[PDB]
Amino acid sequence: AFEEAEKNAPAIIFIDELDAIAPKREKTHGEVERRIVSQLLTLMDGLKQRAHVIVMAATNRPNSIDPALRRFGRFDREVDIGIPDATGRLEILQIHTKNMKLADDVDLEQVANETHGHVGADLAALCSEAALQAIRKKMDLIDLEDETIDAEVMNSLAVTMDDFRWALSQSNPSALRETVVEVPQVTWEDIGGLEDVKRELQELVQYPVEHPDKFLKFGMTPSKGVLFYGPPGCGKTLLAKAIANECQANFISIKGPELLTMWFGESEANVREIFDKARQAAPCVLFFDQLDSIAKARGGNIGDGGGAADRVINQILTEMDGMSTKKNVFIIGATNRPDIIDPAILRPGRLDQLIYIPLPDEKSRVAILKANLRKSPVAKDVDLEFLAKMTNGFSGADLTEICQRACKLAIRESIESEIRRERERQPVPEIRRDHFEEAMRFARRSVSD
Amino acid sequence: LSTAILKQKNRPNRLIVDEAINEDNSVVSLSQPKMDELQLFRGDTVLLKGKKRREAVCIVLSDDTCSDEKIRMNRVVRNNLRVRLGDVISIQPCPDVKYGKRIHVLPIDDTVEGITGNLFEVYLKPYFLEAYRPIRKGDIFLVRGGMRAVEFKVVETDPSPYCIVAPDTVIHCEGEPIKREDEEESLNEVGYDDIGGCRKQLAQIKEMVELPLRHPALFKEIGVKPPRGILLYGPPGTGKTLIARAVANETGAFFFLINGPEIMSKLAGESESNLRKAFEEAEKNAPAIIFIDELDAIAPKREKTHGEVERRIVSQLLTLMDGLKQRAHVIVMAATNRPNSIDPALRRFGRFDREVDIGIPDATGRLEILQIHTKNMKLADDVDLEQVANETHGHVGADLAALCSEAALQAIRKKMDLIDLEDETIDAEVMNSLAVTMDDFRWALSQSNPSALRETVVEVPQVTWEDIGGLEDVKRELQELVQYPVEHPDKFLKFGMTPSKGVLFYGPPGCGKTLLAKAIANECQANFISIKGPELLTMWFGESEANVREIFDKARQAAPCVLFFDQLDSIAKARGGNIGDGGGAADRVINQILTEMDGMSTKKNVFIIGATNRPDIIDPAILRPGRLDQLIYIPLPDEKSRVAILKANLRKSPVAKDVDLEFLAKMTNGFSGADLTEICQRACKLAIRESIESEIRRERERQPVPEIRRDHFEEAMRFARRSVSDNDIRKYEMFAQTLQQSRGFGSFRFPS
Amino acid sequence: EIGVKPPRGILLYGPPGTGKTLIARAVANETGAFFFLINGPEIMSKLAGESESNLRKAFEEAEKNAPAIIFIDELDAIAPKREKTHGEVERRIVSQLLTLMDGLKQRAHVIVMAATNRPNSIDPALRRFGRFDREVDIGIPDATGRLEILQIHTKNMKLADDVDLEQVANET
Amino acid sequence: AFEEAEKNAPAIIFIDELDAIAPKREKTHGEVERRIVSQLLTLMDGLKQRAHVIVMAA
Ligand SMILES: Nc1ncnc2c1ncn2[C@@H]1O[C@H](COP(=O)(O)OP(=O)(O)OP(=O)(O)O)[C@@H](O)[C@H]1O
Ligand SMILES: Nc1ncnc2c1ncn2[C@@H]1O[C@H](COP(=O)(O)OP(=O)(O)OP(=O)(O)O)[C@@H](O)[C@H]1O
Ligand SMILES: Nc1ncnc2c1ncn2[C@@H]1O[C@H](COP(=O)(O)OP(=O)(O)OP(=O)(O)O)[C@@H](O)[C@H]1O
Ligand SMILES: Nc1ncnc2c1ncn2[C@@H]1O[C@H](COP(=O)(O)OP(=O)(O)O)[C@@H](O)[C@H]1O
Ligand SMILES: [Mg+2]
Ligand SMILES: [Mg+2]
Ligand SMILES: [Mg+2]
Repeated sequence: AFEEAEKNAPAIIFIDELDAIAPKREKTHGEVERRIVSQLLTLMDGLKQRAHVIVMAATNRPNSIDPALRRFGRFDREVDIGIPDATGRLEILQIHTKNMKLADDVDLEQVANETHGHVGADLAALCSEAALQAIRKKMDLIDLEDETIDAEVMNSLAVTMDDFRWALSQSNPSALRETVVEVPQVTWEDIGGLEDVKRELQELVQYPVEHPDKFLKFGMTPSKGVLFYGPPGCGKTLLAKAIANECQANFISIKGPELLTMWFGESEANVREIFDKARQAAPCVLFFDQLDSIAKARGGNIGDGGGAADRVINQILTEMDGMSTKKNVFIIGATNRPDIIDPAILRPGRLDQLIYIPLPDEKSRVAILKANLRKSPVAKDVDLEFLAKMTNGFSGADLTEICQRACKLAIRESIESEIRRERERQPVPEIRRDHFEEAMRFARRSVSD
Repeated sequence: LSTAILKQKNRPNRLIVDEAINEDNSVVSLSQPKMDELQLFRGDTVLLKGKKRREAVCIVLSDDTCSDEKIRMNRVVRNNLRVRLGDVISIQPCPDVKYGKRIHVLPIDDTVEGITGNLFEVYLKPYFLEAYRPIRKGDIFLVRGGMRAVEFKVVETDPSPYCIVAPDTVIHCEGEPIKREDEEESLNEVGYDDIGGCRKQLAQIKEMVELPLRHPALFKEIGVKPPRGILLYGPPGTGKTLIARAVANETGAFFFLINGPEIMSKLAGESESNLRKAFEEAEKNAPAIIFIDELDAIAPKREKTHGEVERRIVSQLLTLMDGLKQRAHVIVMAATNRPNSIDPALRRFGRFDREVDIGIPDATGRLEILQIHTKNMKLADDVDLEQVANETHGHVGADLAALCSEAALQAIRKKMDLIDLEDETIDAEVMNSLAVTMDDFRWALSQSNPSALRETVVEVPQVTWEDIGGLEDVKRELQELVQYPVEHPDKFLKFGMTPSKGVLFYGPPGCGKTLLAKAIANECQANFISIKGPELLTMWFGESEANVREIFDKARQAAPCVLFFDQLDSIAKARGGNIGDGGGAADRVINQILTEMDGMSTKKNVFIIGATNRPDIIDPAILRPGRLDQLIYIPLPDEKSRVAILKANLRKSPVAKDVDLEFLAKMTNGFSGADLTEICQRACKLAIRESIESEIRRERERQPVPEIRRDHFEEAMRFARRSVSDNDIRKYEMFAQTLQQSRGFGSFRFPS
Repeated sequence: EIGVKPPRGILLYGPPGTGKTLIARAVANETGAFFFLINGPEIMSKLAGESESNLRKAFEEAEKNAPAIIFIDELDAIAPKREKTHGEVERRIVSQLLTLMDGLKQRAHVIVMAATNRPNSIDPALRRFGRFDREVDIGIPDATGRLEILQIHTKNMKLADDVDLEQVANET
Repeated sequence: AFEEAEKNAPAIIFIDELDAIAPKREKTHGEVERRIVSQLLTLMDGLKQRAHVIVMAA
């Protein structure tokens, strides 16, 4: 290959998937692979003397390459093809939409702004999905078992902004296909109370991404971490669900102990990969449910899993300190017992913002009851204000249990009624006071003094 | 719009298959108005489209009895088109058909036997004399005559593929007879109609696979290229390979099948060479479809792979699917159980740009699967497939196929007595009487169990609701806990509230917490997983939380599923209480459960039930509503419950009528359920000892006790003891006292 | 006539010495079909792709001589769970077994048998319908079963009239 | 080893440190050890073929 390049000069050699034939020689068990790496080093050394030959290489694992291949004279120049910003996304969309016939309705600027973590392959997939949605819209007129398509259908075929909106709804970056989870649809209106907490959350995410330069002008850096601590059932996870749906950023949700692995070095690699995954999709929200599982006080016991429990938290601190400035990764940790959280996790520069989600007061409990019953048919005589004052120490989940218990009693009454109606052959339009009254007697308080 | 590609269309060509009273193999019958709408003259040559890319040519006939929207066609043409009664076919006139110069035909081997005379002269010559019968390549037809009827298959047509068998055409039956097994296998091919419960997934796959091939001008007009990579993932047995076979059988494109491990080779660079050769052969025959079954076998993460050969294979696949030289009209499909094990670079636009989740079907989906699997099966009139679909809850298509096979085998077992295995042949009357009844399906349901659940299966001792005495409110709540969300999901949507799926049992030992769990495993119509406390814990740094993650994922696939944690206080204790718990492994298990019961994921019909002797040590987060929101206290039985417990234990036992169970409950005050059972078991032992002594005495003279009497119960009562002390009761009552005192307000009443 | 395809996968599980291998040998002897015996560790090799090639060779030998019966003894060692196994070769062996037993090309006339002591150690995808649909539990015999086992093992031995095998069966 | 012993029949197969070579499959986590144990079980089952060789272990 190198000789053919030298014979026809000037020449370009493109080695695609370089890491396939350029692993680290120390890590390589095979003899042929090591001989190939050494041959590549020799070929590059002779290439420096060779006339007008350029070697280009592409790889998505630059760290896997042998370090000697990245010295001076061998691949000395490295170009980072990163994730595009809004204007780059607009350019990619314009490139991929030039051959596609679009209606005047479509606005590529909105689509460019709404795809936060896309790399360009994701944008091409979005365009293809929008065109396929248009074809689906015409699939009512034209069916698959047809000999030909009418020319009127061909002329009427076009891609509108609605198809692009559908594609955006289905759109997700390919980086985050491993981390995607099915999150319930939770609007900010589903959360009752916590009005000040909602305002703090929206400003802590929107301001750093929307207006970076003002922080530079005022000589201050935005906080990159928020800790949710409070009694169980008061809405720490529910706030994360609302952010995942309503906040205009990518979301990565992490179950606490899912990162840890029995194999040596795998637990720290998973932490390193998950932070790198969020950085590729910035602005991204990295959420740790039950943070005390991974972020626990070091030195709790000698009999650790080979010390791996203490290494993972060290890797987390290393990852948080590495990321800063233009990278926009908000790390949100929800902890149920914040006292067992390791203090280094809460120090300035790492999750320094601490938000307390308390037991709802009387006014909040009215909002919680209204939010749970917003979609539910309830009798007007039911006084939710009265329930709030009698449910003195009830949490958000305690109040939701009351509503669910009242629903079940209403369901129970209707079922015995439909059984009775079938019997006389051979009701319960809404939840009433008595259903709430009987449900209130089973009600308990879960958070104690 | 998602399933629009599936939706059928009513057209002048589109009519329904119906039987032919007298039409023979080479003609079809149509109503006169339908022919007039199509403007076809009687006797004209027509081309009939069939499923799995099959075609047949016939002579159209006008009959009054034929339905306007139907074709009267016999069994032969139906077997030619691989259709059945009630199926939709399209009819199109054959343009520029010409008489065949020469036609080559090969009869079936099972038919040619027993016929000493020449096949051609006896059958083909009169069948094709002055008839001008049209034939197509690969068609099979029946000619009556001789000792045995002989079926002929037209291997070759000249001119291909439409030709008319005129008397001048030379017909020769020389050659290898066609195997019966080959014809049977060709008839029993998987199509898109053999997949049920995956309607949206089938629509997607058809959009990527069939739509670009059928109407390439559409994508050319709209100026985009369709997706070229499909990844099918799901739990085992959901039908990914079945969809692959259906796509292979029903596509006009060239299909290349790659199995995962078969790529590997001992020689260096030969596995990459195999991948390159497969892709090059696919490109040579474009348009083409490549299926890589078990993709996770040869496509792991390169960052996590130790072997160099595996990483080089993944890199070769990456280059072939999206490299400097782009694919030319090649579709690449793959099926995997674990999509997350696939290399991330393989999951993006240009390489498997669409991921299709073949998930667990719902009740209607599994009803569709049962209808698919029972079409060839002979069923009685009492068989109700809707009921069977309702009983199966976490079953996938493989499980339903297993259920149907078990039902048929049970029918064969019922007819085992009449037949003899040593006998060479079975009686014809037994063959005719053979039919699967609803009883066989009920027995198969009894033996049925979802395949995902075969590790987590335990032998329950078959406890009925009537085996438990007292606890009437708890029985009613537990029955409504599972029945309401699964049998009445419409009621919950009407009130717009999520069902409660958590129950905790706590109380003194021996009062019925495990007995209630046994009853649920038998009586409730849902899947059941029984977990001992410390069985999930493992020495390794990750398995302890991984086992918790796996068991909840297993319950989500089998929903509605009841997840019973016996001795919950072992698994879920207070976090941070004790140091030296395997380096915090015990606390991490608790944190894992917290996310599984309530976290950043949608809720399924998984009902977590826990029984604990010590609820004071259980983590408060575990008891939070949304995780075991209903705490049910199971106390020591009162006097009314104690007669019920005594009656339940002695229900199947012969007891003298003079024994007064009312007095036994009056005397015992602090006895638990296990204490009352111990009194009855002691009475049996004394009765057994008495009977043994009677027969031993009866034997000595050579060289009784028909029922348990009062003197047995009186002697058994002097050894009786009260297992739960008054000190222990106060601890359980205190927990109940605190919960009741927590709410306050006494009895809640609305004003006015 | 009943219109179903008979099951073609059998898994025998039980404590060691229960008689799984003996039952396999008896089935081999008295069935009158091609019998191919596979032992778990024997298929496996160090060279890449050799274990899978051995599996294909065995299954295609059975396919050539259809109807055929394949017995895989000690299935637990050959096929551990792929999620819990770190090595690539074991995972590819399990995947090859899955593909051979149930794939896009079905096997019509071949029945596959397997024996293991720990059924839960098997990869779950093997235990579904179509690969190992029925799991037969060879368990510890009762008094009459061990009586007839004693009669089987005592048919060649010279026994005096003093010997009573029912008592011996009751003692064990 | 078993093949050479059977060729040199009659012979005695002696396996020093049997415990290291063949531990409990459930107890051991390493795949290779249970692999060796299963192979050893198969070899012993096949040994009783009138090969006149007796296997012994320390
Ligand atoms: N302010 C609120 N408004 C509406 N619903 C609420 C509110 N607070 C709690 N809930 C409801 O109660 C439950 C709270 O569960 P959530 O996951 O939010 O708890 P958490 O505060 O994160 O606690 P945990 O430590 O137990 O995980 C949910 O069912 C939620 O719908
Ligand atoms: N949706 C379905 N409709 C009809 N039959 C189905 C369906 N799903 C599964 N089956 C049947 O159950 C079996 C499924 O086997 P198949 O090879 O398709 O499974 P799979 O999902 O590819 O499994 P694995 O992940 O182990 O490879 C076949 O017998 C098939 O006929
Ligand atoms: N309500 C009851 N009706 C009938 N039998 C009962 C009842 N409660 C307990 N028993 C008897 O108690 C014995 C087993 O009790 P069970 O296993 O249900 O106790 P448990 O509450 O789970 O206690 P433990 O804390 O000891 O596990 C059986 O003999 C059963 O018949
Ligand atoms: N059910 C049985 N009936 C008669 N003999 C048996 C039975 N089970 C085991 N054996 C005896 O055990 C020996 C074979 O055991 P084997 O089946 O190889 O054990 P495993 O099932 O662990 O492979 C034979 O010599 C046979 O005599
Ligand atoms: Mg939470
Ligand atoms: Mg498959
Ligand atoms: Mg118990």
